[PDB]
Amino acid sequence: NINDALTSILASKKYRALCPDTVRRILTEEWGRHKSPKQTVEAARTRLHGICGAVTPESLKAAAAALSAGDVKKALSLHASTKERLAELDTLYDFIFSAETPRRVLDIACGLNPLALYERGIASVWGCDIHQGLGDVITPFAREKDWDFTFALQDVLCAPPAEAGDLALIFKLLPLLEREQAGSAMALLQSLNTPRMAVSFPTRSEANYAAWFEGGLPAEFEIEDKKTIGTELIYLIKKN
Ligand SMILES: Nc1nc2c(ncn2[C@@H]2O[C@H](COP(=O)(O)O)[C@@H](O)[C@H]2O)c(=O)[nH]1
Repeated sequence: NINDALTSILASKKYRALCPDTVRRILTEEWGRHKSPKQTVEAARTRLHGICGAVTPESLKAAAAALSAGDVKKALSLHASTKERLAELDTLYDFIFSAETPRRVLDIACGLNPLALYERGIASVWGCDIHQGLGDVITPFAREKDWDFTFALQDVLCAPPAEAGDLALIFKLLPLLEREQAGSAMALLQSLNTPRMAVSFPTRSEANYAAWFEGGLPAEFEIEDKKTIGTELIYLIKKN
């Protein structure tokens, strides 16, 4: 059964820090599409390889160390997604916070980004992602600096965020969400308990993300702003 497999896969050194829901979700899908030789586990296993960062413990240790030495920048350099948004990082948050600076932010599929949020003087942050290694790095930090930050090992496709806040960050995620389960991308924005959200898509290869996002955004949402910064096309929207 699935629970047996989830248990085996989570035993591996390569996947032990993975959100159990994700492994299960993927196990379940690789089953109905196969009925398998049993080794659905293989399809799932190689599906989980690039389901997360493609994030090695090696980079993780390197981060929590870089971090413990005060070098936040480098810590961020050790995470792929954050590393490329690094150069135009400040321009990016000025764009986002320009109109209203949030007290509580909900960083969806946060990654190491929360660190960048600390250095922005954001008071409260709730971040979720599918790899425990991430929280392992940011929590001791937040603790060591009495910064109100909470990490949830959670897959937004099994359960949406139950938290509330002023802003929600959905950076380069909608595409991966939509590809895993049609219509789930917008469904995520609909269930986010925030009046504002910062969404983004990669500029490089919904061939045209702008045309898709703009074309499929629910009428309850409005686009207050749009701009490209570095490798991201950003959209500031408001939920009503
Ligand atoms: N919470 C959540 N995170 C996900 C899900 N699928 C992928 N991710 C995470 O989302 C991120 C992809 O965004 P990025 O790091 O490029 O900005 C990765 O950190 C990855 O592990 C999901 O279904 N739920």
